[PDB]
Amino acid sequence: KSGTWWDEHLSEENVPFIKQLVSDEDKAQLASKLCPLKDEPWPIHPWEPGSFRVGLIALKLGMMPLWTKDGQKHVVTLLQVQDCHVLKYTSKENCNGKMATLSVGGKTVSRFRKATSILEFYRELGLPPKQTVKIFNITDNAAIKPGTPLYAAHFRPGQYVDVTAKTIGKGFQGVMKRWGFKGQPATHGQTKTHRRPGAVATGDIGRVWPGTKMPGKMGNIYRTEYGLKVWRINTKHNIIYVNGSVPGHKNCLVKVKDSKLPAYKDLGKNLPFPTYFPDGDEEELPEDLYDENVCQPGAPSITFA
Amino acid sequence: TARGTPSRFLASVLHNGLGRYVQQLQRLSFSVSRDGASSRGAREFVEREVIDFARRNPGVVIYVNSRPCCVPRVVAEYLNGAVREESIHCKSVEEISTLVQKLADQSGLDVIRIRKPFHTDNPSIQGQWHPFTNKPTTFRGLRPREVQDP
Amino acid sequence: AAPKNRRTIEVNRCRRRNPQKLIKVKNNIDVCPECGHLKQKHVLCAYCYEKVCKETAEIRRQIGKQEGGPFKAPTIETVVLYTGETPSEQDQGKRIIERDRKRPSWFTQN
Amino acid sequence: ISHGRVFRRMGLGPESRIHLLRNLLTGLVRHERIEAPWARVDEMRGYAEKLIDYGKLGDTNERAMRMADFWLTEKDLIPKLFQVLAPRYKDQTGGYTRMLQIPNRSLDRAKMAVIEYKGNCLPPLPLPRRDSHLTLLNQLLQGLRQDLRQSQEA
Amino acid sequence: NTRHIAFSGNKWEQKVYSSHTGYPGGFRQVTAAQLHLRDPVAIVKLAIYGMLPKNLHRRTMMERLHLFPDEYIPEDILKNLVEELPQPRKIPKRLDEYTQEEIDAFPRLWTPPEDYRL
Amino acid sequence: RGRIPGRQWIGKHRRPRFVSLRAKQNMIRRLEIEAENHYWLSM
RNA sequence: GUAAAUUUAACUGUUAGUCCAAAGAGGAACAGCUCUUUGGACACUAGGAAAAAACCUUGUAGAGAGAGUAAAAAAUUUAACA
RNA sequence: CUGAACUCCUCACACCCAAUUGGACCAAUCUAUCACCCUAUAGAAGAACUAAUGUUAGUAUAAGUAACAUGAAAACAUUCUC
RNA sequence: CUCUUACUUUUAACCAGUGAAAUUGACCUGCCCGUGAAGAGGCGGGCAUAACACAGCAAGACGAGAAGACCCUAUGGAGCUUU
RNA sequence: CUCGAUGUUGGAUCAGGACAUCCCGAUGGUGCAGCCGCUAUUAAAGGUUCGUUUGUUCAACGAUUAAAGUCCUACGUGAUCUGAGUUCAGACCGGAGUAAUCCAGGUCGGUUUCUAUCUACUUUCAAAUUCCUCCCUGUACGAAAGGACAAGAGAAAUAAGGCCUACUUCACAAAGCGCCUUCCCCCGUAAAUGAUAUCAUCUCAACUUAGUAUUAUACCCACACCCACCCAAGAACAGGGUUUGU
Ligand SMILES: [K+]
Ligand SMILES: [K+]
Ligand SMILES: [K+]
Ligand SMILES: [K+]
Ligand SMILES: [K+]
Ligand SMILES: [K+]
Ligand SMILES: [K+]
Ligand SMILES: [K+]
Ligand SMILES: [Mg+2]
Ligand SMILES: [Mg+2]
Ligand SMILES: [Mg+2]
Ligand SMILES: [Mg+2]
Ligand SMILES: [Mg+2]
Ligand SMILES: [Mg+2]
Ligand SMILES: [Mg+2]
Ligand SMILES: [Mg+2]
Ligand SMILES: [Mg+2]
Ligand SMILES: [Mg+2]
Ligand SMILES: [Mg+2]
Ligand SMILES: [Mg+2]
Ligand SMILES: [Mg+2]
Ligand SMILES: [Mg+2]
Ligand SMILES: [Mg+2]
Ligand SMILES: [Mg+2]
Ligand SMILES: [Mg+2]
Ligand SMILES: [Mg+2]
Ligand SMILES: [Mg+2]
Ligand SMILES: [Mg+2]
Ligand SMILES: [Mg+2]
Ligand SMILES: [Mg+2]
Ligand SMILES: [Mg+2]
Ligand SMILES: [Mg+2]
Ligand SMILES: [Mg+2]
Ligand SMILES: [Mg+2]
Ligand SMILES: [Mg+2]
Ligand SMILES: [Mg+2]
Ligand SMILES: [Mg+2]
Ligand SMILES: [Mg+2]
Ligand SMILES: [Mg+2]
Ligand SMILES: [Mg+2]
Ligand SMILES: [Mg+2]
Ligand SMILES: [Mg+2]
Ligand SMILES: [Mg+2]
Ligand SMILES: [Mg+2]
Ligand SMILES: [Mg+2]
Ligand SMILES: [Mg+2]
Ligand SMILES: [Mg+2]
Ligand SMILES: [Mg+2]
Ligand SMILES: [Zn+2]
Repeated sequence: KSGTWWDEHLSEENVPFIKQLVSDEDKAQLASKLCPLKDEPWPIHPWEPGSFRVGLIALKLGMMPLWTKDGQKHVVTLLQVQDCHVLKYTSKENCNGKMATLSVGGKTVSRFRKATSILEFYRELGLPPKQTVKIFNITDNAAIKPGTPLYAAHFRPGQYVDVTAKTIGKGFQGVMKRWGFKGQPATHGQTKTHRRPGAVATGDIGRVWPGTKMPGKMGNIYRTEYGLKVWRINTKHNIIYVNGSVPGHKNCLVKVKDSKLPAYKDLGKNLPFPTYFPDGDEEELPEDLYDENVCQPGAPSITFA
Repeated sequence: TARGTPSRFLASVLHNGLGRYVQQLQRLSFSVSRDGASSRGAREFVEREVIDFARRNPGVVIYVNSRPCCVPRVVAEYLNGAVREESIHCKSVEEISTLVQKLADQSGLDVIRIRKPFHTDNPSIQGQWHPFTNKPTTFRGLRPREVQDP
Repeated sequence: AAPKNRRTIEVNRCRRRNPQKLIKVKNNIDVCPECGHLKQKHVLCAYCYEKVCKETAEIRRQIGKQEGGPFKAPTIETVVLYTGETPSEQDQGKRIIERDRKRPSWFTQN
Repeated sequence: ISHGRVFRRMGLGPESRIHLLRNLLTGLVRHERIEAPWARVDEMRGYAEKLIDYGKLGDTNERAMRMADFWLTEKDLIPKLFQVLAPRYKDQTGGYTRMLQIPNRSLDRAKMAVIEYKGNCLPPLPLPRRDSHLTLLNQLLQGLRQDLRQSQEA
Repeated sequence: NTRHIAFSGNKWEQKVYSSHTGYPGGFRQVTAAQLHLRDPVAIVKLAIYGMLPKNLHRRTMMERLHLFPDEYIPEDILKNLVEELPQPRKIPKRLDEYTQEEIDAFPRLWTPPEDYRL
Repeated sequence: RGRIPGRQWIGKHRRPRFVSLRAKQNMIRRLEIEAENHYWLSM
């Protein structure tokens, strides 16, 4: 009835052995999935208007500046795809939703810290457990066989993506920091009233309206940034350079999807469909893909002639 | 009030009155005082009334006990085992006669709220109503919107 | 602000006896193998720790008598020697603290 | 908000915090084992590790001598640091101290820890020991290990 | 067949269902026509809910109500059915549904002019 | 909305009361009784 | 047709009034306003008018797992033209 | 058709108005005489408390809340910090 | 101040010890409209609705506190002034 | 209704609501050429400035703006704040009175308590409004003067939501003064075909178009390792990591 953990009863000799054993199994399992197209892939249909393909899960490496050919400076966020695989596929009818969904998980984690039901799910899948699992709505033609890895080249420079992540958590906060309230004067007689809400309602109603802005927990919630341009792709390290900043702290997992904004509808005609298969790819992609307007690091210094 | 007290259903003792009527009062125990104004009416009841009352009720054994007491009492016991004690303190001879006659006529069941003013073990002769009592039957017992011989 | 009405014992029992207010059962208690007294898994046994502290204090009191004053920390290593023992080869050049008792079985000479 | 704030708020402010930690560190150098509130020992442990590194620079390094002069309030301990403690750890690159939680303090139920410099002459603490290799689970794993090593050599 | 209910008069345009989310500005008013296209069972459900007694049994009674917008009924629901209730409204026949016997039985009431273009 | 000023059934502005069908029939029923009373008091 | 009335004897409390209908006065043919007058109701019960002192029905007191009633529900839909 | 405490039905009947007024009973206490497991007839009177921001005492609620306290290590010798 | 931000101490929050005060008819203590001694958590019509802590907030409970000090009244007082 | 108390102006803070609309949208009429206007219908999503004197709400004035709307909410809101004014006890001036003392007068000064028991509420998860610039164009219009609309492109402000590469306050981090993202709709009328009424008639006639969204999709979605440790998670609790438990 007392709780236990994985190495509680292990001896000095067995702890290193177990760590090495489980570590090697994880690496071997990841290496066995590197050839999706030689392992009975599902049908690869052509892209059609109205088709929605799967997205990725990436990690927020940090922020970096790049310069366009006109000389403007744009700061970008580095998003690295780490151990991203398709986990589960649910048909349109069974999802209970308008479209079929594809579950994707990224970032490998320790098996010792996962639940039994989760562990046995990954055992039949033949993959190590993932820190985060996200559900992507897709069309029938875009279905991918579970266990297929996904890379950063799935996204190509010049397209727009939507990034969703949990924001930085600031805990319980006052109305000034949380809601941008003006507060009260510092001097001129103010008595213990500088950062207080003030009046929260009118006298007649005799109650506080639901949804009233009050002190409370701030941050640590899911937010989406829409219409972020993909400036550059690094195929060697699988890092998607995206315009602007994304929600959440660096080293957090983010959900990357094709942009939903109406202006960017039906721009996937030239994008990999259903995804990018590096093994299938006839000609290996260059280590860096650049948008036409980006100043590449080795390009000559800008001249306005 | 009804919610603040117990209740029972109307009933009888051993189906009394069905085959024959049996008086349920079984014993009466009087406790009078030779001296004492409280028992004046009880002493006069023992002189002229108790003897004639016993002649009419040969199935009730009456025990008259004369002893010093401030409150004379009559204790009635019934065949079902119920025991009832009623004070006759300062009651007139006529008042006591009425009380004693009432005790003779009671069954001995608890004098509490009776849920229904009637009782029956055979409430239905033609069959108690059920949801199908007045529903017609259909050919082959087919349900609404049911394809037969598919 | 003052209470508008007395709070009933019924309301108070709900607050006071909420499972959040109750003491939680500890599942990390175990028997110390050395001494048999109870201990928590992540905490040193109180019985064994006290035993070590009592011997540590006796040695420190002896160190005091040898130093015989404040600001007299030695510039050499120290060894504790018990009745019936003599300095080893690796105990030469070290301050010797002598204890008038037999070496405790749990205090292995190193 | 205290994201990435690595130091605790102690004592009466920043200066008092250093002085509180310095007294703890001075006691440790003299006695080589002390007990104090868990949080304070955890804070002081980092300084106790770095002090040895300064001691390893030697008594001729003027910067090391100034550091030791500040942190050791009892000047007889400065020779001990350079000539006793630092030579003892000559062959180690770190891990000079061990910190263990002890039962809560009686008076105020404060969480408590014992800290000591490894290699001292004091009676050894009842250190936690991992299960024997001869236990049922460990023997079953030894079999699995033996089996995996034999299959690799083949 | 709750999707095929019929209102008399202009109730499709005039009858309004009012709700409030509870937030400031949360008052919502939709016509029966708008509600019907959004939720094909809401109208019948709301009519029943308002007719049931306003007590704690009401929501229990609602669990025994099974509304389906079309003829499709789950097989389990179909197997337990006992009796179908007669439709309260008699559906009037369209002019194209009358048999020639019925048309012939109704007399011609007037004689149109032979030279009228019609 | 739809408030009646002050108290409902008094004062200048009042809640309108309408005459139902059965209220009319009730009055006519008693008018018939009194009409007959007139007759039997005439002789 | 009815059963009260006056007188004798001995006393207390009430003497800060509300709405409704009606006849008027004041105000502004305002007031849930103010002032008199005739009557009613209320300040006592029950039913009704949605909740309801003042509108309507109805009063004399208990029990009943009977019955006949009183007052008692709001109706209405519209512009052609020589 | 439904629908009152109106009316009828079986049995019973002093048993639904503030101030005020008339009347019938009565708890406990003491005294006279009875009674003698707690009474009777009378004579008396500090003779009856859901309410006076009542008086005294007990214990609740607010509440285990507001608030309050001991510089550090150590051999308890001593030393250190301020 | 535009327009606020960061840090330290206090308080704070959690653990341990000790342990008050005003307040309190009873409470099994929702929202909207309407009603009403005329501004309803408690009435009518609707809607909402498993139970139970901790931390915040100050719109309401015509919140607590002081038998309103303003105003009027009492054949109620007192101070001062005076032809 | 309230005097065994329902705290009295203006401001600060945060605002909820009505539309009888100040700006932005859509329309009919004009003594509407155009640009500006006037007037009415429809529209309450969004917005509706900063200063000088004054206690002021107002008012006047300065500079702007697409516009600086009207009202209700205990003349919203003091258990959130402010106390210049009004309206106690002191004092002066003019005036009244024999005096005490007084006057809608002016003037200087003058203590704003509460530890939250109950109700309510504490991330409406996420579609954006507006000005200006270039261009159309010196075109349509007009005697001339003057001078657009629609589409197209760019750049800003505000609002909402995020972030730290640089700059700045700063420095394992939090921030703005910095940077990044931001997507539907408005129903007033204007027109055909065509009856009652064999023309005509946009029709509370049957009907046809401008003319309409099941507002869209998006977000969220597994769970007895869990004693302990760490944490960009956090008041506690919860949450993430430990394959980083000498
Ligand atoms: K009225
Ligand atoms: K009525
Ligand atoms: K700062
Ligand atoms: K409040
Ligand atoms: K008052
Ligand atoms: K001023
Ligand atoms: K309450
Ligand atoms: K016409
Ligand atoms: Mg945080
Ligand atoms: Mg400020
Ligand atoms: Mg103050
Ligand atoms: Mg202040
Ligand atoms: Mg009213
Ligand atoms: Mg009089
Ligand atoms: Mg009046
Ligand atoms: Mg009836
Ligand atoms: Mg009667
Ligand atoms: Mg009677
Ligand atoms: Mg008696
Ligand atoms: Mg007596
Ligand atoms: Mg008395
Ligand atoms: Mg009492
Ligand atoms: Mg009292
Ligand atoms: Mg409290
Ligand atoms: Mg405190
Ligand atoms: Mg202190
Ligand atoms: Mg607090
Ligand atoms: Mg405490
Ligand atoms: Mg009170
Ligand atoms: Mg109300
Ligand atoms: Mg609370
Ligand atoms: Mg507060
Ligand atoms: Mg109340
Ligand atoms: Mg109050
Ligand atoms: Mg008073
Ligand atoms: Mg006098
Ligand atoms: Mg009061
Ligand atoms: Mg507003
Ligand atoms: Mg309008
Ligand atoms: Mg106000
Ligand atoms: Mg205050
Ligand atoms: Mg207030
Ligand atoms: Mg002032
Ligand atoms: Mg003067
Ligand atoms: Mg002043
Ligand atoms: Mg243009
Ligand atoms: Mg035409
Ligand atoms: Mg025609
Ligand atoms: Zn032990």
